Parts: sequence; structure tokens; C-alpha cells
Amino acid sequence: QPTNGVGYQPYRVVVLSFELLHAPATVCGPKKSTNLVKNKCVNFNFNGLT
Amino acid sequence: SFVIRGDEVRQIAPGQTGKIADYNYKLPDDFTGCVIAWNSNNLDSKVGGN
Amino acid sequence: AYTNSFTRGVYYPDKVFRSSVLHS
Amino acid sequence: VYAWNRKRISNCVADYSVLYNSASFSTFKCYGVSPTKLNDLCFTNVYAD
Amino acid sequence: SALGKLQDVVNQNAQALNTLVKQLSSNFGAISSVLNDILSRLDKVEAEVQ
Repeated sequence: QPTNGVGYQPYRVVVLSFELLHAPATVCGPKKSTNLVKNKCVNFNFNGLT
Repeated sequence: SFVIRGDEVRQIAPGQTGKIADYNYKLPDDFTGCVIAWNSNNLDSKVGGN
Repeated sequence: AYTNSFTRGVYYPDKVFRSSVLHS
Repeated sequence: VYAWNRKRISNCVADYSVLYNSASFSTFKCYGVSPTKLNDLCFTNVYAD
Repeated sequence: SALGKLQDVVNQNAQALNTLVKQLSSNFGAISSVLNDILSRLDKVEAEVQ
């Protein structure tokens, strides 16, 4: 009821559960790829693996 | 010294994020000091809006 | 009736490459 | 809550900044990850309960 | 088997270096033993504790 104090008011809840297994990705952040430079040393990130 | 809405008081601490922390007032990670705050609805609010 | 499995039914435990190594 | 719903989220790009910067949420707690960092990650699966 | 005293010295030094490398895989109560997982998943105040 709308007469209730906040401890007795309804709350909606969403729980995002994540896994990055010893297996590939299927969900990613908005971040954008760049060119694969082979045969030089690079700072790198593959599927979030920095 | 400054004024904010009550929900933003959580942003006035070291290592935080959000519109106030990131675009208005940023504390250093090693901040040494006291954050002191009080509700001022009796002074800082006006009909139709301050 | 039954039969002995011997050393059958092993599989790759994860999608990880490993070589020239023993892994537990 | 006794028979809570679950949605599979997969094969898509997220933007968690649109979630965690929203004024709509009264609590936003993360475990094993930072909320600011989620846009730098990828996941095998995501489950929305 | 005659040179067992010399082979024993070689084996003990190899066992000590293999033990030192394998201890890099231990979590020690951190969220991962991979230092790049901790840094790519967490922000400074959380990451420094791991």
C-alpha cells in the first residue's frame, strides 16, 4: 500500500550474473577494435583479456 | 563549501564516480580531511523552485 | 551383461591449449 | 520472488554506462567486478534475473 | 645409478624452481591469481586489496 514506510514499500530488483569461462565471449562492452600488428611487441586486449 | 541534492552526498568521498564526483568536485584518493553535510530544505528551497 | 571400460571415456577438460606438459 | 524470472543475454553488445549512471536505481552493488569497468569486458554469457 | 649424488643435486634444484613457478598460479585469497584479471576487472581501491 502507498501508506507504507520505505521498508514495507515494494522494490523491483534485477541481478546481472556474469561469466568469462575458459571459453570464448558472446556479450561484449561498446569498445571498438583496432588493427592486428603482428611481429612487434604490443599492449593488447582480446575479448577483455588485457 | 557547496550545495547538492541528498542523493549526491555519496559522491563526496575519495575513489567515487558520478556527475558530481567527475564533473563538479573531485577528491584525491589519499584525501585527509572531514566531509560534513546537512539537509538545508528549510533555507535552500523555494516555491516553484530555487 | 557387462564389459570393462579399460581407459576409455576421457575428454579435454577445458577449451585451453597446453603442450609438452602434464596437467592435473 | 519465490519463482523469479531469468533472461539469457547473449550474442550482443552491452553498454552498462547507460545502466549505472541512471538516476532510476536506489542500489547498484557489484561483486568480482567494478561497475565503471564493465564496458571494457566481454563475457561468455550474461543472465538477467 | 653410480652418480646418484650428482643427479640428486640437479633434481633438487629443478624441483625448487618448478615449485617457485607453480606458486604463481596460487590465488592466496585474491579473486584471481592472474594479476591482469584483477587490474582489468577492478578499480584502484578494490584492486589494491586483491
